Amino acid sequence: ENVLTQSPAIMSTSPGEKVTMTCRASSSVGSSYLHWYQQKSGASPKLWIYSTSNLASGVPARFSGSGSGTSYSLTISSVEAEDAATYYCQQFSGYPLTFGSGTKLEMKRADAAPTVSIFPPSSEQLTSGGASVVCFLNNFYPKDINVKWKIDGSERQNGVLNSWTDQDSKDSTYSMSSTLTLTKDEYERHNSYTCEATHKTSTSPIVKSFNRNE
Amino acid sequence: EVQLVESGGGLVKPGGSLKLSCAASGFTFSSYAMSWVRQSPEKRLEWVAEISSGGRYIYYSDTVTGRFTISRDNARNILHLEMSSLRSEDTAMYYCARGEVRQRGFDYWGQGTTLTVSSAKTTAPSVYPLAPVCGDTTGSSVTLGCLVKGYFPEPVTLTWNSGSLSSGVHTFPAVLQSDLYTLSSSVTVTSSTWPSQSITCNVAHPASSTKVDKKIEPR
Amino acid sequence: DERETWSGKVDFLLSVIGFAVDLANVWRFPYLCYKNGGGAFLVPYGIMLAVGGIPLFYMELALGQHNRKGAITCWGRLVPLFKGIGYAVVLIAFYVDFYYNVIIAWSLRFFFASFTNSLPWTSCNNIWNTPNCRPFEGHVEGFQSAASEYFNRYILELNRSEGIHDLGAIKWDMALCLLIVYLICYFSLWKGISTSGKVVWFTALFPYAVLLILLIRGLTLPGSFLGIQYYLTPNFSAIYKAEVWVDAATQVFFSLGPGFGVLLAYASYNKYHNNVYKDALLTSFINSATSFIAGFVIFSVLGYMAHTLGVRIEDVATEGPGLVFVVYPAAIATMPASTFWALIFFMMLATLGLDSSFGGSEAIITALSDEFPKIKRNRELFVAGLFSLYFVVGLASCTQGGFYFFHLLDRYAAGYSILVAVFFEAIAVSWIYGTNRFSEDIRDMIGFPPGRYWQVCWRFVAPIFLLFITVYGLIGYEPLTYADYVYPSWANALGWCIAGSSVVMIPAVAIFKLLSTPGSLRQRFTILTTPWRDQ
Ligand SMILES: CC(C)CCC[C@@H](C)[C@H]1CC[C@H]2[C@@H]3CC=C4C[C@@H](OC(=O)CCC(=O)O)CC[C@]4(C)[C@H]3CC[C@]12C
Ligand SMILES: CC(C)CCC[C@@H](C)[C@H]1CC[C@H]2[C@@H]3CC=C4C[C@@H](O)CC[C@]4(C)[C@H]3CC[C@]12C
Ligand SMILES: OC[C@H]1O[C@H](O[C@H]2[C@H](O)[C@@H](O)[C@@H](O)O[C@@H]2CO)[C@H](O)[C@@H](O)[C@@H]1O
Ligand SMILES: OC[C@H]1O[C@H](O[C@H]2[C@H](O)[C@@H](O)[C@@H](O)O[C@@H]2CO)[C@H](O)[C@@H](O)[C@@H]1O
Ligand SMILES: *[C@@H]1O[C@H](CO)[C@@H](O)[C@H](O)[C@H]1NC(C)=O
Ligand SMILES: NCCc1ccc(O)c(O)c1
Ligand SMILES: [Cl-]
Ligand code: NA
Ligand code: NA
Ligand code: NA
Repeated sequence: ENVLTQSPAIMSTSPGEKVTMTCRASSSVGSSYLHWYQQKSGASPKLWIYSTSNLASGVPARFSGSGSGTSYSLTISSVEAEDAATYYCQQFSGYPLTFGSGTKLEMKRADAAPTVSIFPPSSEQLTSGGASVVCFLNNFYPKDINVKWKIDGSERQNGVLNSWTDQDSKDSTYSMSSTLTLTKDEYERHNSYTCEATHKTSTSPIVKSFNRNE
Repeated sequence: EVQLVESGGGLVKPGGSLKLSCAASGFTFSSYAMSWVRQSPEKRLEWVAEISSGGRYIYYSDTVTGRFTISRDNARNILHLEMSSLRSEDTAMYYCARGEVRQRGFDYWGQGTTLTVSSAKTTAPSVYPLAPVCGDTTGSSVTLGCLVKGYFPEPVTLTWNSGSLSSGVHTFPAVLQSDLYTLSSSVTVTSSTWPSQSITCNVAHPASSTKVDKKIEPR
Repeated sequence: DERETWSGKVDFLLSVIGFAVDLANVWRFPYLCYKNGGGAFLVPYGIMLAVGGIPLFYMELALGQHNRKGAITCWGRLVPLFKGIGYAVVLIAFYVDFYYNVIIAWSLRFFFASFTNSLPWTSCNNIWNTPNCRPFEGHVEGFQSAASEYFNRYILELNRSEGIHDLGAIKWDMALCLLIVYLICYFSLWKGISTSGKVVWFTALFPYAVLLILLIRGLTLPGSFLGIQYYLTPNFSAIYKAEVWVDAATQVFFSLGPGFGVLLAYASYNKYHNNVYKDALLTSFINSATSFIAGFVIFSVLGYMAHTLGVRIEDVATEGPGLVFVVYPAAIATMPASTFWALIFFMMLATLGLDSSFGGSEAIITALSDEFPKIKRNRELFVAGLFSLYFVVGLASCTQGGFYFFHLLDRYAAGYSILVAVFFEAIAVSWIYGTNRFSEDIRDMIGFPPGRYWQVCWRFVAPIFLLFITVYGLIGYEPLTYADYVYPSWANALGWCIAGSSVVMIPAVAIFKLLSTPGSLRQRFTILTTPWRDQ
């Protein structure tokens, strides 16, 4: 198969800036058979550029594409946040047909510290035999964030589930959920519970805790 | 105008087999070669098979070749993919894509249909309300949450107050840990609206025929 | 299995350009412009080229490439009922090889005759001349130009034949000439497209070098502008006439050469996925462009004659062999460095005709090789045998009455044979096979389906275009005559066998195969209408 590699994998951009993504095929591809697809989060692909330079129907003129042989690129002259999506390239030159590895275009924004909420196990789950403590870190930039759990003063590592949301289409922010589950027995056997966020914003981590008594 | 609708698909035991259909409309379906392109949960686009206008020419990827069979009904305007001896790696959303001119690529795609291949067994979620701690009761905004735990397969459906409040809501994508999905959602309203007005988590897991509403109270 | 393919892409093109660019390009097209509306003729010519001509040309190339087999097999695998079509087409190509190569022979004959300080056809005082000879063309039939008598009373010796019944002695200078032709064809088509595909480089490209020199030589001549004036001067009055639309349609059809299985055969050596559609358009255009250019080469010289040589234009502006072997060499001999213009002119003629002859012969060799592996296994034998058969019968064409033979074949080899043969080709492909199937085949090769334009031309326009040619040409029918000689009733009927012998293959093969397969009538139709690749 003709393997198409794209770069970068992920890139951030401020609106109005110029973005460029590249596509490299392991074997040459005729410029008539190279195409580009834009897939928005949670939706299906859309044909974007075809025959290397040609804009599909509905595509704004701020997009263009070029290349030949083994190297092609898609270019957005002046970006819009509307443009944050993942871009795939494809070759129809030979079978089996192949799509490139994709390029995730994300929007750049000003840094933001997360707003951290903590929740203890519920009435209903405790009677179920499980106990899981949950921590929300909401609306922060940039994407990278690091959560640390502590029961008493000790750090707990194993037993955690972390989820990150897609970048918001409104404030261009990120949020993350962290869920520490224990046994009701382990849960009732310890003191207090703490969830602390480490983020580029603060030097010191943002903390949230509760005691089981109160 | 042109609409493509995939159907079929759901949970299947490894080694099993299943049959997807794509309902075409809005164009002469007989005039256009179609393909099946799939996207894994890791978001990789992979082409699967192509079938001609009159379905006299058929191409497969090496990965699915000999297990999958693509077919076409030009009378009823349907597209078919018959899969057999399925493997876990065949798990993906399956897209019905139309393109005829190779030089133009795939000019219309369907909404897709999801195929999950696991020996794992269906189970219903336990939905738990998330009520904040007592004190300090600030403010000016408060944040509630709803924890959907240990379910399978995807998808689920979470809304707050049956879709009334869409803002302040972050619904995190589900994460699979040991044959079970866990999902959560957070919602942030102003402290004046809660708990003055009722807030309830609405979850739906059709696979298990689960429908659950959880009112959040400050227990 | 897996057949050989062209050594390189240009080998194919030059083979197709070579086959299509022919003596008709020179002696018929410019005359048709002159005859109908000058430059305006290009309007009906161009329309006929767009709707009728190229779609057929495109069709044959696509089929030849996609079914990857020669004419007999290809139509066998397409619509088995109509496999006769493959036979017909290959048969027509067969008959033509008999009389056509004598044109190249005449060309070589004038070339050998062209080494000299004084060209033999200039004057009126030679032993072969008659007292009625005059130096240049006139409009009175009893009195012939010095160049006309050279060709007639010396080269041909046609004056010694009382008709087709009297053939007379074999001219061994022509017999020798005709041989050299088939020798050249032999070691060209010998080993197949490997060598053949190379040889066309000279024979396809040479004429353009010689057209270039003569285009300059002709335009630098006094009166040359008067010529271009006669060639291209617009009169759109002509465009209103049915005769003009028939002449345009007809020239276009016979120029692009569908119906010999040559385009079919040549394309069968193409790589499956190469873009044939690009090839058909590039090849088409180079063909008509050549005719247009050629017109200037002729009428510039034609004008020079009407100016300095004192001849009426209508007398020297003519079609067919007369233009090339009589009228043009007449002008050449009057100009400085005549011997050089003569040699390159005649070489151009020979090399114009050889590519064509090649392709026609290949349509046969290929078509039979794919049907009969015994043939495929030994090529050198088969073509040695075939050309030997061609040579022997072709001696009839080298007798003193040989022209009468040549003219007879020329009319009946395929005039109407090829017209119906293509008519079934189109009807079979478009309706019995189906266009949607053909289109689907092409999309698989090129990557995209033919536009609805071509589909309408293949399904409707072409067939109408085809019988437009035949009908308006049928109503104008007249018994075969050449120059005050009226061919006997029997010779006329002898021709109609030659004409009908190919075309009957269509209903004859249909009849035989329809009665060689079991089941009901309905279910044995479906057996013979189901294509090879579907099974
Ligand atoms: C007259 C000599 C000196 C120059 C050559 C003249 C022709 C080669 C020109 C005159 C009219 C032209 C045609 C005018 C209309 C078209 C339709 C066109 O169709 C398309 O636009 C392609 C897309 C599709 O229809 O599928 C293809 C070329 C064609 C046949 C042209 C082919 C070239 C043509 C025959
Ligand atoms: C006024 C007259 C003399 C103009 C002559 C034009 C000549 C030079 C033109 C006419 C046909 C042309 C050829 C047509 C076919 C091809 C195929 C292409 O893949 C390579 C170039 C090549 C080989 C062209 C070379 C140039 C060519 C030979
Ligand atoms: O060479 C003598 C004289 O006659 C020539 O005869 C022709 C003819 O083809 C054959 O007889 C053979 O001799 O080839 C010659 C080439 O034309 C020429 O016709 C003439 O020029 C020459 O003077
Ligand atoms: O054509 C070869 C032939 O040449 C002689 O006879 C000629 C004759 O001279 C020509 O003018 C023309 O009529 O063709 C004739 C054919 O016989 C020889 O006498 C003869 O042996 C030789 O074959
Ligand atoms: C002209 O020269 C050629 C040289 O090839 C010669 O054969 C010929 O006899 C010469 N002309 C005459 C009239 O002899
Ligand atoms: N215009 C000539 C086309 C042609 C077709 C078949 C032949 O065998 C041949 O010698 C020449
Ligand atoms: Cl022409
Ligand atoms: Na703690
Ligand atoms: Na021609
Ligand atoms: Na030729």
